[PDB]
Amino acid sequence: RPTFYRQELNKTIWEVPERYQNLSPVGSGAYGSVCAAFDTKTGLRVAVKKLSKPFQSIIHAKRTYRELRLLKHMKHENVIGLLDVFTPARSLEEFNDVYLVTHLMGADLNNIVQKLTDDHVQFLIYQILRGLKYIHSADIIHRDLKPSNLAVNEDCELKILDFGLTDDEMTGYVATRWYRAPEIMLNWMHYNQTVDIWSVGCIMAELLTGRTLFPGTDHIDQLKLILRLVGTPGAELLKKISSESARNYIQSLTQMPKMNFANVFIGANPLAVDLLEKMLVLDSDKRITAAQALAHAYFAQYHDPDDEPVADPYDQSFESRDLLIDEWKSLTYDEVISFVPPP
Ligand SMILES: Fc1ccccc1Oc1ccc2c(-c3ccccc3Cl)[nH]nc2c1
Repeated sequence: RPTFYRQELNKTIWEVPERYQNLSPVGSGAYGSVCAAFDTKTGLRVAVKKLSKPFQSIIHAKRTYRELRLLKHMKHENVIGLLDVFTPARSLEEFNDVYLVTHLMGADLNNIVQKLTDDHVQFLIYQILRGLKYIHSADIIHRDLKPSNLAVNEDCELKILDFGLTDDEMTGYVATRWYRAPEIMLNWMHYNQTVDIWSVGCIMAELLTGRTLFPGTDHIDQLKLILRLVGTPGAELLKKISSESARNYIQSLTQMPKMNFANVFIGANPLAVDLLEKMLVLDSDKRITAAQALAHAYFAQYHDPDDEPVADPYDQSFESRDLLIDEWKSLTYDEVISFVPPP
């Protein structure tokens, strides 16, 4: 057990091992209770997240467990993983705080991008897909990929944040919804991991043009923006919309053909255009996968199939489990105590 020291920061008492020095709040509120710090043990600038009231309810205790499990599994250059996890508690009895440690990045993709060069788009999208291939290989879905949870350092090296984890914040003219695949935005069906490929398409388009692809003013306005670009669904896809209510609304819409992406993305690399066409497909069954996308000619200067690793299997059976607060807490505690730092 290291020696811990106390400090008041984000209106709360942070108790961290001595190795972590110069703690300073970052993005006040945006990422939660997060401090930047210097890790004297590794020489890395780190981000430390203190979990807010982790075992307050069953739902909170389970998502604390969920976040720790997810962060513990991810070991990839392009995915946020866990450098360290600690609690000041000496036993399960006094266990009530969880601190997570990962790399400190420079900024997010939002406050860095306006229309980029094709070479920068290539590199940035390649890294997203490299990390996504890894995530998807573990049968994990990100679900909420957007520029604000893609973090970049000064070398343009990229890591994905917030993978696998309210109605009001999805309402209106909001970036929280602009990158969502239509089938998840309107709950058409049980969705696959290519909801994340849709998001990549939206992100890639924005890097290339400097403009939000589908900046809808609400769910419906956004759907119309989407269907204008990609066309209205045919009979084949309509069958796959198990939501009879959602299916019925779609059929009320005036049919529209898919637009010419070369006339939408004027001046862009024809290989970029082709890839966008394969990512931004209405039917999720027919979207390109991350592994397929990495082999696309657009990424010829970066692609290396021996340097695009996959993940170990990820047991998420706990998701189907109904446990008590103290049971989720004990499982969380086991995971903290059993943590082994990377080499
Ligand atoms: F603090 C964290 C610990 C473990 C997992 C995730 C955590 O959340 C963040 C939140 C923001 C982070 C940043 C960051 C730092 C400055 C500007 C933007 C960003 Cl995304 N670098 N690393 C981060 C990690």
